[PDB]
Amino acid sequence: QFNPYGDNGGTILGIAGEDFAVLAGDTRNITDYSINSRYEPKVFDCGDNIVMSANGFAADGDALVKRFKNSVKWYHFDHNDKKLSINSAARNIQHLLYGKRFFPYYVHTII
Amino acid sequence: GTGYDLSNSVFSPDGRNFQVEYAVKAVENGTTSIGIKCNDGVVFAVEKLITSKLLVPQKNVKIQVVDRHIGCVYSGLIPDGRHLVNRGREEAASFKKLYKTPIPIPAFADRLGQYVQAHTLYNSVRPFGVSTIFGGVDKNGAHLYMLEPSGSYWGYKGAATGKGRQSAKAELEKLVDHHPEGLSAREAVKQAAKIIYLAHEDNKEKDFELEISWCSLSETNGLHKFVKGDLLQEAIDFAQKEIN
Amino acid sequence: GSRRYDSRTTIFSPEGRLYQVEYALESISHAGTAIGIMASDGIVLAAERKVTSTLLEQDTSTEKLYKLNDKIAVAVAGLTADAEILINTARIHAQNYLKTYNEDIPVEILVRRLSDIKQGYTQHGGLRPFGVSFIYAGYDDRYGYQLYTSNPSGNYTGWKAISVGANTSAAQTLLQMDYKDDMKVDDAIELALKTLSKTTDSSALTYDRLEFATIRKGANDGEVYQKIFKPQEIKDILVKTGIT
Amino acid sequence: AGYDRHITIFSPEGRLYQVEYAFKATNQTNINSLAVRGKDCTVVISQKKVPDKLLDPTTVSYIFCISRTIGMVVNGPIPDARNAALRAKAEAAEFRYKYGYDMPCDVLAKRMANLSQIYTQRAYMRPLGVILTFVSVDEELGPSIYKTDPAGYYVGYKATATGPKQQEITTNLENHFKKSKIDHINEESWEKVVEFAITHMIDALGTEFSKNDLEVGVATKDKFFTLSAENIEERLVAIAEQD
Amino acid sequence: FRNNYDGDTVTFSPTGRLFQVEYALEAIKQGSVTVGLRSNTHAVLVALKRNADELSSYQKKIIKCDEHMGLSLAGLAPDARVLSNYLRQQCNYSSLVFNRKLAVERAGHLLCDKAQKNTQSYGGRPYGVGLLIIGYDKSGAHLLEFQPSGNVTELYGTAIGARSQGAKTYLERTLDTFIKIDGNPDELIKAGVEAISQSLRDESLTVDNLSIAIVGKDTPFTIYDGEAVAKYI
Amino acid sequence: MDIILGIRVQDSVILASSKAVTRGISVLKDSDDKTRQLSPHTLMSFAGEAGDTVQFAEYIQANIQLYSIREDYELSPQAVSSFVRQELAKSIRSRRPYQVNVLIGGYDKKKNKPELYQIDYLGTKVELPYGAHGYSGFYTFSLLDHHYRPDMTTEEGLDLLKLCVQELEKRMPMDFKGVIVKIVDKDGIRQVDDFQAQ
Amino acid sequence: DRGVSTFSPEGRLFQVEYSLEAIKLGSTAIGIATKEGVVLGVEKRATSPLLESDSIEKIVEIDRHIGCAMSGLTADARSMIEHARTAAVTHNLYYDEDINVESLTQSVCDLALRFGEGASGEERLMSRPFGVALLIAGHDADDGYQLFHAEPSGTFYRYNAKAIGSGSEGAQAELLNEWHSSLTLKEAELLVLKILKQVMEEKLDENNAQLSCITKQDGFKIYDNEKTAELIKELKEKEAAE
Amino acid sequence: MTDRYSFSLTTFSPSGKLGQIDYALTAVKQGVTSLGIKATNGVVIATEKKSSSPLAMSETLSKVSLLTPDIGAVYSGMGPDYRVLVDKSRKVAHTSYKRIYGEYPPTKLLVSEVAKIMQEATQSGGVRPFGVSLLIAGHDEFNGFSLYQVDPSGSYFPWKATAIGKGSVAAKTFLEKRWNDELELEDAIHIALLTLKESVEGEFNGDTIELAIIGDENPDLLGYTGIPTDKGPRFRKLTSQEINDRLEAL
Amino acid sequence: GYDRALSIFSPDGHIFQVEYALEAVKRGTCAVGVKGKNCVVLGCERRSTLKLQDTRITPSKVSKIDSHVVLSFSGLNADSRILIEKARVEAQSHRLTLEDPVTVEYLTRYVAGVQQRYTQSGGVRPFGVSTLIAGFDPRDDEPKLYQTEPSGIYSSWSAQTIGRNSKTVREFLEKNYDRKEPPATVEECVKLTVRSLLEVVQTGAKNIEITVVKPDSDIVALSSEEINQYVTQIEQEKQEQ
Repeated sequence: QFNPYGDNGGTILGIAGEDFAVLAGDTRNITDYSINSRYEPKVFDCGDNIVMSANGFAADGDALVKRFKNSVKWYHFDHNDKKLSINSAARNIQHLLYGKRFFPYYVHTII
Repeated sequence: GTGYDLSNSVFSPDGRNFQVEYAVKAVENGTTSIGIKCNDGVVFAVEKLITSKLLVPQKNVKIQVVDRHIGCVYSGLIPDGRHLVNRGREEAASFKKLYKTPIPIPAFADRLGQYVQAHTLYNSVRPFGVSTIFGGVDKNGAHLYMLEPSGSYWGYKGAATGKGRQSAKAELEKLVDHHPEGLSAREAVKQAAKIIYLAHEDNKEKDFELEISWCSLSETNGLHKFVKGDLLQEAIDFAQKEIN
Repeated sequence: GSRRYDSRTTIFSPEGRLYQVEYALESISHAGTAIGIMASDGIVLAAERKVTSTLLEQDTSTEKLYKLNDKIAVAVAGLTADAEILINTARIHAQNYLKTYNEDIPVEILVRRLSDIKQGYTQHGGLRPFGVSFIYAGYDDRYGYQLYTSNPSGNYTGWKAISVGANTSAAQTLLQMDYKDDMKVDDAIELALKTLSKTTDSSALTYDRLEFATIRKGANDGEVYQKIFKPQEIKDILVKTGIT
Repeated sequence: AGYDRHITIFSPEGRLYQVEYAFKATNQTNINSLAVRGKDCTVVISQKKVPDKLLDPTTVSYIFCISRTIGMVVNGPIPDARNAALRAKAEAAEFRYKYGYDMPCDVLAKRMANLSQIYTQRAYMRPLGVILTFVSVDEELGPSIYKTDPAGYYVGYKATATGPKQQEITTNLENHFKKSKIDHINEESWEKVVEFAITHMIDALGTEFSKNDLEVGVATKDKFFTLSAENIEERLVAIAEQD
Repeated sequence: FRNNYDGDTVTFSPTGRLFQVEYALEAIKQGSVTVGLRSNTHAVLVALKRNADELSSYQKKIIKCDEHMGLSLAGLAPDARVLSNYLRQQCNYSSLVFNRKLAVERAGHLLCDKAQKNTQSYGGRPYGVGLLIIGYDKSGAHLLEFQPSGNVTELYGTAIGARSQGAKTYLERTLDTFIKIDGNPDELIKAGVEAISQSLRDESLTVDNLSIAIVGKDTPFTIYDGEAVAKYI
Repeated sequence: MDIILGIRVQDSVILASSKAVTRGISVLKDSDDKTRQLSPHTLMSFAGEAGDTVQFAEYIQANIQLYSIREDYELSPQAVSSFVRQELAKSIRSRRPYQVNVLIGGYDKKKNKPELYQIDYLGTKVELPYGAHGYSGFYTFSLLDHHYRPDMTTEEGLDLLKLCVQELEKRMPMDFKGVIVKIVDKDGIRQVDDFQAQ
Repeated sequence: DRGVSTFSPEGRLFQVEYSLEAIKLGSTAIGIATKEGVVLGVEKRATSPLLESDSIEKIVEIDRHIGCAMSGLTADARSMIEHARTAAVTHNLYYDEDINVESLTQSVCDLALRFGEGASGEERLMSRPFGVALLIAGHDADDGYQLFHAEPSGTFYRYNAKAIGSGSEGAQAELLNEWHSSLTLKEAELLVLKILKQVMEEKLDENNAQLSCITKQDGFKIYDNEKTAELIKELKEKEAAE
Repeated sequence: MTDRYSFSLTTFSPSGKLGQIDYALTAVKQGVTSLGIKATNGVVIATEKKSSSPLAMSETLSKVSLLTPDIGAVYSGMGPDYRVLVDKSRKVAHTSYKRIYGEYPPTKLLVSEVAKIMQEATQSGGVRPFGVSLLIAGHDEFNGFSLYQVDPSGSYFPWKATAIGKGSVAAKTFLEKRWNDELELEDAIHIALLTLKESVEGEFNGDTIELAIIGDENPDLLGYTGIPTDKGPRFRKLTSQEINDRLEAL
Repeated sequence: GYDRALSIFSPDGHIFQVEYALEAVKRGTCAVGVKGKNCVVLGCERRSTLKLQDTRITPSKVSKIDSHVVLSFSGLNADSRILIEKARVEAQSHRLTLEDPVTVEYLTRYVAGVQQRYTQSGGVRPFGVSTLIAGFDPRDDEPKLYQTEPSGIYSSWSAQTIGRNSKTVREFLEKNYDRKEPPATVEECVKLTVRSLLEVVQTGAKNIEITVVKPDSDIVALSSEEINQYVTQIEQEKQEQ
């Protein structure tokens, strides 16, 4: 039977400094015991000084990032180019995620 | 009484549908365009009036392609012309999806015909303000067509419509009479450039830009392509030379 | 568009009246008159068949009095066809009530529902109202014998005696003159016949031009009975009351 | 007050002007057609007039093949004529699919007539300015001619004619049957029936025909087909050697 | 005449005109002037913002559709919002599904087709706004003129609005000049600000009254208001 | 399950209903009133699936109160029980059925007689002298079959209930935290605040 | 008749135009914006002395940082307010912040042209335009104190001061002369109270008029009668001082 | 597109008249005459087959139609409207009755359904009333033989005998002089042929006249045998010949 | 599918169908309401164009939306039913979700909204009805009286009237109702209400129904006598002068 999920592995780490913050993640992407790519970026710059990573099932991680980036884009269009504070981006991502409460994005996301 | 000309699907006492007749008036008011069926393809040409110097030359293309083998040109309300092509494109996609083979020109013709005719059945829509000359090459030959706002259409040896439709038709008839065996793809292209120049007299106030396209089994492999560069300039001269 | 032909059946007049309802009432006022007289031990329904012929079959007939429930019946004034549409939905409402509560539908609830349906055609939908006025005669264990009336407007009211259709102004006056609270069914059966007999637009008031019904509680039982008089029964009672 | 002439609703006289006017539209093409029944075939004839020298004479037709067995000729504007032909073809296809046999000529006629009746009653649909003559060699009724109009009316015919000069063709044909005393053309070959059609067509219209002034359709057991300019020319010659 | 055929967009006049569309075109000319012009590296939009009282703001007339596309309006503001917003999606769609920036010429075809639909069906109404689209794509700099009639035309320059005829003549005269103002943004804008002022009459373009947008080779579509336009006045 | 008892005496209907509300390992409440008043002379007790229980009860209550206002009259207990059954019988074949069992006790002011209706979640209705839902009936029906008489007073009825409740408290696995008793008669619905030791 | 969303030969929308005529008949409402907050005032205008004046709600709160006043067919404002409040609350739920006064206004204005018997563009189901105008006044971190005029046309302007209603052209004239970029909240209150008094038929008092403001500190508040009564008295005195 | 005619086309006039119903009745008046007579053991319905061209074949056009094996119909007015009414009528007989009770509906009931169809065409949006008046004759076990008339308004009444169309008034009179409650079926067939003669101007024979009856069961017309309770249809159309034979004794 | 815009703006800024709806109210029977210090009373005149009715069953002019709130009206009767039903349903729904019966302001605001909705929705005409809604908020003893009209506008009144001759009876009330001192008695409050209806009912003991609503769902309708008694005492106050 078709299983809509998979696990591409990888790992991501985030630490916040007093006037800075870091978000890292290995670049290895896999499937079972094989390696799909030794270099497949997993942490992104989404604008407004926000970095984001949705690790777990790559296809889901990609869709989420993509959607959030598009979120920022329309935030500007609809609110006079206002900058999306990080706490606002967080609440927005919650709705993006909960929106699929019954068919979850199989990812642990960090920003 | 009267008022028969105020609603679209209404029959007048003489069995006419005035609103469709009024759409024609909008077509006769537009630029002139033509189609010349040749021995193994068809050629399309149109007059593109240059409103001013500010128009970017060669940038406001009017001739349209349907699928990969059909060409469409039209006179009248341009937006309506597009709407009709958009539909033509879907109609073609649908036919190819189910039957595999690309849509035969005759078949494509009727698809447009029924859609246009449909817009003369209800008073909640307006008839199309365009006449359309289209055609291409298929399983068996080349086909040229012209579709009126009434939804009426027929196959033609040559066809024209627009402001200078009569000048054009005069020229076309001569061609038919003076070339009984058939015209060639190469020939029809030039000839077309000439008819356009001649028919431009009925609008000789504004300067114009020429546009040709063709579909020939031997010359374009049965695919619709626009005439550009050398072949285009060659036809421009052939005309500019015969207009004097 | 179509807006051109929309009569706008549900709009107000500068005076605040509903055109169609008013005109529908005007229509009713030409239909065979129908009387409703409520006694202490029963109810009477009398109606005059508008237009008749020797060949008109009166035995297999029913154009004014209809049985809704086992305890409710109505007298119709207006478009018979419209009436049936309403009657049928009223017969359904009665059963849904019974299936839901295992009790017969109280007279007013059935009347209000039907009136609400009429009211609807008065405020939305752009359809013409029903050219019908009803006299409801029924019984329930809360108010006993009841008599109601409903017209095209969707408005309804209760009465001791009432009439709908033609000559109601004359009819209401006569009833209001000889009616008395203590009356007995048979007294009403005569008041009903006398009144029609004086307002009829016909020569004589023969049996073949009438429909009669009573809702009595035949003492020798303890339940309620609906009697729809047969031609012969009307001919008799028409002679007893001294109208021969 | 004055709109009872724009939509299909009754006029005080109890008439439907839009339906009458739609009838007017059927003569707009100034063409005449006629159908007759052979012993075991049906032949239709229809004037062909190609005024413009720029037209492709081969695409100018008012005769249609609805099914392997039914043919239909139309009297009215080509756009409505094609709308009707398409719907008829579809109706015929579907009928075969659902009931397991070819839709009979008369049944397709009734169906189309019913569809037309609806444009007569529903306000948003306009009648089609056309008259449809259906022909075939039905497997149960034999040679058949059924015609429907914008009123939603239809009936079978021993023979018929439609167009501006429809009346002369009809009385001509009537007179010929008053003579022969049979309701058809006593001939075994369709070629002769086709000739009778062209002949009596000429006599009534008082006009001679060249191979491109006509359009012929023939229906035979299990097949309906149209003739070519050449098949017609061959027919035209045969008649020439009798007069 | 006209009176009987201007009841709605679905009606053709005896001469073949669509009056409702013609009336919409009129709301455009009654609108404030805006200008468009492009070189081979940049495309510029200049617009005159109109205000109500001296207590009211100056209603914007420039909208960004994507990082490489935008437009100026003349006519009903709401209609420009609806149209620009539709254009914003089309652009966004092209990005997400094909990871491709939308061709300016195509944005035009899209607009034209959207407009046309409101001129053939009952109940609708033509859009009552004119638009000037500029952008830089895989084929260079671009300028488009959009008319509610559904007509979209690619030009080197042009203007719409009241007295727009002035600027339009100036540009038709200055053509050979500005079309070669490549690699020099500041100049193309000045050429536009001189074309615009060729339609002034009432007042003179002030700081909170002028509006300018630009896009090109290495310039993302950006708008300038207030003090930012001061150096061009 | 919970305890839902109902006994119809000479001039009234008495309803006894457990006060415990247990979720898993804990008794979240020991003073729950598993009853709703549908009208001044009609009371309904209920037991079953967690959410469905109160939701359905309150839903029925709303409808009968709406009927009362619209008609300025009170439906007979019989009419009410028929409406309640019809609702359950609809739910039984729906996407997500209400899993609720109810007892409708009311005093018909028209016939001046108390009435008790038992309806399970399937829409199975039946009128009885006494009834119960769930495992309750298994211990109580034999006691009532024995000590019940049609002329009993409200007082005898309460003793008979007490008898049932004690039996339930001796043989049943669950500690249902006692009951809440209510009486429906010609004078409406009243609660016996003292049954914790009556 | 003729389409409800039809163009006049001058290029205007008939229904929207007539819509405005209805607003001209409405009770006056004025708004003044200062760097200390925005003030909104309205003419109650009871149609009979038996009508309890404080049941007249022409000044309403959208959110804690946004309030607004209406003029014209007030009943048509109810759903616009509802839409506005929802937009505000909703925006906060999605972004954990306050909706910008301009954004809130734009959203309300979007409802404006959603009318017609079937305009091909979406699903604008509403038989006619709104017959009321709104003065939306609030504060946000990006653009501070703001006053907006939202019309049934669908467009909105930002005003330093603005009046709508029967005495609008009159009061607007006054506001043109009284307003300056440095008015204090106290000045603005009086200034609104003063210009209202001029255009009202009735002798303005704390019963046929109502005040309110929005300040970054305490948000939007509606001045109760006692507070307004004094501001009215304080005004009568400064005028009697020259 | 889409039928934007969701409103009524038949409405009340200040006087109280419903214009379109009136006009539809006017259409019926112009229609060819048709009649129906009820005897003690059957009913007869008849009309004139007005051929619209000698080339047309009048058999291919029936004005007398079978609705159920014991019910037939005839009309006056607009033929096409009748045709579609007949299809709908035959169908509603099944869907609203046979498919539920396993037996054909009694005459009054099917009439009621037909009348409903027509009533709706009087009030629904975007339509005109039917331009016909019908005469339905049938028989059922508990009601016996019956005759009904349905008007464009959707109203219907039971008759002993009546006529509709052109010379309805003249024929309704003639029928009143020749009708009595003892007529045998053959008698009514006679009275019918006579009443119809006054309405027909030209050829009056079995090919210009269409006539059918509701009488005894026709086991020979059933098509099969083996079910005792299935005895055949009571509706029978007289043949061109059967008519001429009776025309001689006219 | 019928969505014709029936309520639209005319050149002068009026919506004629709403205005004509108001004319329907002017034609309705008169209705008045006056709030005392501990009660509210609603009076309604009864037509006489036709008399011979059955008052037991004929729908009365005052209706209970809930046990603590009542509503009276002037205009088309059929229309008022549709509004009463919606109001009643909303009453129960509010109790079910808020677990508290509706306040009078709330119920009024709901009824008004429905009325307003019908003034700008395609395919429908406005309600030819104007209403008076009165009662007492839950657990509150301050009387409430409100009025709604076809347009959807609503507000509270110390006393108010609608219907035919409301113009006259309002005059009476304006110069007979002292806000300073409201009818501090159920009795004198009913008196004031009958007094005002007499200015227009022209001798009608059986043409004047009255309902009295006191705090905590205490509503009751007076009988002819009890009313006729007030009629008697009032006609004396006149002759005794």
